[PDB]
Amino acid sequence: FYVPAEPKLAFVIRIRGINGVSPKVRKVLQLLRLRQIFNGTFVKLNKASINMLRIV
Amino acid sequence: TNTKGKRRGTRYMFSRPFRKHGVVPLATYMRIYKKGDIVDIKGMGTVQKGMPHKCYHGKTGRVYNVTQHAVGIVVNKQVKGKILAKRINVRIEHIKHSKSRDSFLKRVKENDQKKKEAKEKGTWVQLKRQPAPPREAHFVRTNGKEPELLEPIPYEFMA
Amino acid sequence: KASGTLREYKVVGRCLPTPKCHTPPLYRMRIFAPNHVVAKSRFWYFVSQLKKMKKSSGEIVYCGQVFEKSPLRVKNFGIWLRYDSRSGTHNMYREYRDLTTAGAVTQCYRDMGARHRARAHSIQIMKVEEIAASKCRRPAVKQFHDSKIKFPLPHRVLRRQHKPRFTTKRPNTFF
RNA sequence: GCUCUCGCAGACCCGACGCCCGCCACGCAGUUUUAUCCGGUAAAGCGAAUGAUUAGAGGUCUUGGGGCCGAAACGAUCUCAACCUAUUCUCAAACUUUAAAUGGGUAAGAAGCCCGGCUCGCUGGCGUGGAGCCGGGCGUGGAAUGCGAGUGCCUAGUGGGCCACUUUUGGUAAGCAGAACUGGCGCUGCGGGAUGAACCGAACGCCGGGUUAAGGCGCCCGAUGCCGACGCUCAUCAGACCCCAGAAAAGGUGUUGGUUGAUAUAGACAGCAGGACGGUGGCCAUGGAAGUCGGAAUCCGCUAAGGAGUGUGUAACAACUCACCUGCCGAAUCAACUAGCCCUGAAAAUGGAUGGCGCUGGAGCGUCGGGCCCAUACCCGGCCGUCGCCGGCAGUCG
RNA sequence: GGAGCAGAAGGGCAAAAGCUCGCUUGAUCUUGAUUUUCAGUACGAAUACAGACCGUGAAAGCGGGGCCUCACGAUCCUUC
RNA sequence: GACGUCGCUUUUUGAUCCUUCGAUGUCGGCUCUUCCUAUCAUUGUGAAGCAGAAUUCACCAAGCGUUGGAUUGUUCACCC
RNA sequence: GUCUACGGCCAUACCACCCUGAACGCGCCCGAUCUCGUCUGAUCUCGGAAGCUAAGCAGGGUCGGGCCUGGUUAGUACUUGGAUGGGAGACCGCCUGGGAAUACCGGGUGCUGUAGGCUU
Ligand SMILES: [Mg+2]
Ligand SMILES: [Mg+2]
Ligand SMILES: [Mg+2]
Ligand SMILES: [Mg+2]
Ligand SMILES: [Mg+2]
Ligand SMILES: [Mg+2]
Ligand SMILES: [Mg+2]
Ligand SMILES: [Mg+2]
Ligand SMILES: [Mg+2]
Ligand SMILES: [Mg+2]
Ligand SMILES: [Mg+2]
Ligand SMILES: [Mg+2]
Ligand SMILES: [Mg+2]
Ligand SMILES: [Mg+2]
Ligand SMILES: [Mg+2]
Ligand SMILES: [Mg+2]
Ligand SMILES: [Mg+2]
Ligand SMILES: [Mg+2]
Ligand SMILES: [Mg+2]
Ligand SMILES: [Mg+2]
Ligand SMILES: [Mg+2]
Ligand SMILES: [Mg+2]
Ligand SMILES: [Mg+2]
Ligand SMILES: [Mg+2]
Ligand SMILES: [Mg+2]
Ligand SMILES: [Mg+2]
Ligand SMILES: [Mg+2]
Ligand SMILES: [Mg+2]
Ligand SMILES: [Mg+2]
Ligand SMILES: [Mg+2]
Repeated sequence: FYVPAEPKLAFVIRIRGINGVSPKVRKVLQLLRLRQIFNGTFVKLNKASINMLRIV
Repeated sequence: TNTKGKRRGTRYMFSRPFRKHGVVPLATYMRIYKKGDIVDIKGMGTVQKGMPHKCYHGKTGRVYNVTQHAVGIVVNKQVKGKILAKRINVRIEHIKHSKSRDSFLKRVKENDQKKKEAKEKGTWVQLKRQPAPPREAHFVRTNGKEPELLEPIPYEFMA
Repeated sequence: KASGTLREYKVVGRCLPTPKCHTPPLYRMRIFAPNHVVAKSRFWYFVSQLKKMKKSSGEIVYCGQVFEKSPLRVKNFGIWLRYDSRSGTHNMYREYRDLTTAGAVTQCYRDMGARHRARAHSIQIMKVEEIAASKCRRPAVKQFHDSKIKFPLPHRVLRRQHKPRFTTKRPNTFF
């Protein structure tokens, strides 16, 4: 079996609005620069980034 | 409701561990503390003199003052909406050092020796640390044998 | 887990190679899922219930769709499943007639939702295999086990009830 | 307001023009990562301490009762005890060996590193130790991601709150009372929930186009007027969508699926039927058996198979004749569970409410597909203002 | 340690912090710092020091009240 | 229908304090209408430890009726 | 290979019972003149050296008890975050992550610092 490399690039899209958001989720989303709905960006995948995606 | 006594709620934290009572071991007394280093605050309950408050139990500060039996520590405490640096006199049975700062200092010295060897030998080497990269494509040998077929079990009621 | 029409995947995975066992064993499941992302999720679910293994300390070494081997021959399928009602959980054995294994499993999902109000997150498919005609138990399949089978289509309900919407002649149901 | 930071780019020009390679600001953060401590809740435990608590078993001592023939060394050893030992059932907000998840703190460098020298009245076997000071050299700026920060004065209003997920105290409970955490409402319109401070979606300058969320798409009412898919369900109170606006224990040979067991060509099941019974009713009991009776009982029948009957309402010889098969009938049947929908359980006061009309090859329930509908949300465009760039123009220099 | 440590409870404690003797008055005189409640105000309580004068012990040391968590009180006036 | 256990109702009394204190006339009777059904009678039935008569338990059922007095302000009550 | 003296971590070191101990040592042991303490030279203090490993102590043993460390229990119990999930509720399933503790079954049973001895 050939296990390929798990990817280093992700595209993230904020898909929920800004009403009634937890503060930790709020801080992680604005560290991801997702301040609006449908507001995607590129992230580089490692442990720290994957855990804050798991948060939001 | 409740009292504002100085040891309210400290039934378990100021107690001793199980089968750990009695005489305090003497290495805790013969540690040394220079002013500037990072110490953990725990606060055992065999010694009642100089013991820290329950808000400072389980905290971490730096030493600013050394006396005969105690140490002045600068600790961050969070009052309602601000963090402020309190100065507490705590005894050496209640404190111990910080391996986090110890680990940082030994990787500082490792960085310095590594930069010296790189400069003398004429290379460029990595000094920072990077957060756990992805997982570097690879082959998985089956060693000829077929992978075992797993299958969910039926339901039986035991307990 | 929602649905659609299902595909069968084989998902092979293993624990991560620690420097204690440099070659951990591989495990393989057949998993009926809408797509391969759901397939990998259901793999980690099932293998975490069976073995002490989680998605963090493990990897998928293969996840690939099993195509139907003979998608032009009508087969009988026996499904061994477990599910849970509003009360406790039950084992169950169903039989279907289909061309594809994933088609019969999809048939089983819609049938369990119809007859027992059971949801797909409640259902766990634990075995699916191809039964011949002489080994079936259910009369709804054994009645189709006949070489000279013959029946009409008795009461043909009109379907284009809106083309036209207003006609002058009443429809006919005998054909 | 102030103190700083990034820097403005070289008329139109055009990333750059210094010293093999290399470097691209600082600090900060309702965030992660890497290290490193902290904790006693959830769970668990009681053949671990403290308390609580169920049941047997085994042993030999004793202010155990006592134990029948032992006063006589209870000649004795037994019945019971206590007690001990090994087990066993079940618990703890104010118990606990163990012990999470989520969490709290600290660290992740130039205020750092490493060389010399000097001062000390502190410390001292010592040139000590510790602290301070003066010089010098080291930049790969020593995890990720994001971001301009610091700092002072003056200051209004408020100090009745309320609701929701989860946790949680009192209370039978409450649209009750009281806490924790986050979000909301208050202070907030808009799409959906028929209707509604708080639910679900989404937060709003004035407009055009496009597309969506939550929610829908028989008609009211925009959208399924799809030749939509597979089933389930008939209700003489059907059912019909977060909060939410109404039901349980218990049942059903209503129908649908399933689990487990059993019987059957040495012929099932149901019906057409023959011997289908006997001393011994031995025993039991004559207030009851030479069949069928509250009690303990229970055999052999001289039998193709027959009781101490479940058959014939009995003290009765009543006595018809079922149980057991062989001849027809010739292939599947029976039982106990289980859970879907429906039904029973199911009674209130003006006439009434899946929102209404109605709907039953669904306009119901479950699992799904393709379309489609539209919010003040998102995209593109226009216009208005605010903020920022401390942006550009004094070169009107044909 | 299932005892005791003045008392409520919790923690702590064994050649102890318990019990018994011996000697004493660190329960004294002073300035500041800190913690606790906290507005980072005060009181109360407490913790590290520093400067005297002492106690005890062979000594290192320990001691400015009670093993720790409670046991207490501004201005004005009076009194020493 | 004991030991248990599941409900309904708002004709009891509590619990609560949401509305009303710049005012919703506060007990009972009299009068008069309408509704409910958890049916006392009457219509049609089923059951009985229903022979008849009387009665009891259920079902469809609220169409129709459910009185005159003594005492008490009484609602309730008790008697003729 | 060990031991004394002082220790550090403080049971893998404890507890119960059994076996072995060369040489130095550590003890047991002999005594009360002095020092010093007792009701008692038993303890404490002092002065010794005839005998001894009996005991302490050390090492080893025990299908040992405890303790330590793994496995199992178990991806179970519990839990972060999510849903216009289910169910009349009580509660339960799923998605995303984390993840225990008995019973039961293994293995182990003191390491080590400074100074000074003995062991041909
Ligand atoms: Mg919302
Ligand atoms: Mg309280
Ligand atoms: Mg209290
Ligand atoms: Mg004190
Ligand atoms: Mg607690
Ligand atoms: Mg618990
Ligand atoms: Mg116990
Ligand atoms: Mg007010
Ligand atoms: Mg409340
Ligand atoms: Mg207001
Ligand atoms: Mg606001
Ligand atoms: Mg709003
Ligand atoms: Mg609306
Ligand atoms: Mg509604
Ligand atoms: Mg528009
Ligand atoms: Mg509508
Ligand atoms: Mg329309
Ligand atoms: Mg009903
Ligand atoms: Mg002294
Ligand atoms: Mg002093
Ligand atoms: Mg009121
Ligand atoms: Mg209130
Ligand atoms: Mg009023
Ligand atoms: Mg009014
Ligand atoms: Mg009026
Ligand atoms: Mg009025
Ligand atoms: Mg009725
Ligand atoms: Mg009339
Ligand atoms: Mg053992
Ligand atoms: Mg999980």
